[PDB]
Amino acid sequence: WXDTGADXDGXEW
Ligand SMILES: *C(=O)CCCCCCCCC
Repeated sequence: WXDTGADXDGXEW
């Protein structure tokens, strides 16, 4: 889960 980002609005999740 969340290979992008790991944040609701940060690094396109
Ligand atoms: C997020 O949806 C998945 C995070 C876990 C990925 C594990 C990959 C390796 C399995 C052997």
